[PDB]
Amino acid sequence: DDWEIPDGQITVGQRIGSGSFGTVYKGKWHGDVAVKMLNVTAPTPQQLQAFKNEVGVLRKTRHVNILLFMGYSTKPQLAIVTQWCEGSSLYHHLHIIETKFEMIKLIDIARQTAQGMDYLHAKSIIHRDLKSNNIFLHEDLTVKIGDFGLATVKSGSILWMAPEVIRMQDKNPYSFQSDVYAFGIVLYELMTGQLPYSNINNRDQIIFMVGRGYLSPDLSKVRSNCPKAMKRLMAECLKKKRDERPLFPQILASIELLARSLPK
Repeated sequence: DDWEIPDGQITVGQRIGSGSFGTVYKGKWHGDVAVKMLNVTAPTPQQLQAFKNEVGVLRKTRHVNILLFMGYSTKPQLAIVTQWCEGSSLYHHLHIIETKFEMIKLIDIARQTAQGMDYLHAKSIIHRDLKSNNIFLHEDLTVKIGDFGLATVKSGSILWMAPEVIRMQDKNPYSFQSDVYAFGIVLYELMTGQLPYSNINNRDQIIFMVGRGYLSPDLSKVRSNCPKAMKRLMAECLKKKRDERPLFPQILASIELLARSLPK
């Protein structure tokens, strides 16, 4: 009980990243940890909610494929301490340093990610921001899903937004199915090694057309050595029509049955 780190025990160092929901630092609390803070001297009303919420969602997670939550702090300043990922984002590997994993290390990263996402959904959580940027490859052999800022229990990163979400249909577009779509865009970059719509350089247009249904991820460019069972699954997770995407349990089983009869 109480994951409120006793006061004045955390110590932040280098500055990793940031955004609009706080800036991330690399601190130290019983070893290396990633500390997410809110420096604005006085926590505004709405912000104190971004906090209480996230922390509230994180503490419900205890799974090997979810970034381990260790504790939160308030006194010095609002902070969320999580383990320190010793590696890099699936993004960074694929699109910045262009790492070349075998088709086994890929079908695995897929398996693991879906393993954790299946977990979050059972606990009835919706991520709402799964990207190849929030998936870190810990120790270069462990998938850690992270960034639960927008997670719920029922951001110019539009490349992973299901169409029903971009089109901001009504007021509750998000759903397990929306997450299954973002999982779809990741299998995509795992299999193609590239981001979608790389040939279009206008956000408004991509956003528009993708929600309108005119534009869609080119499937004809998945590796030669990509199992047919997989390419077929990828397209199912990308279905333009929300209610036809499989849920994770199914996705998990597939990625697994298509994992045995590989071969070598």
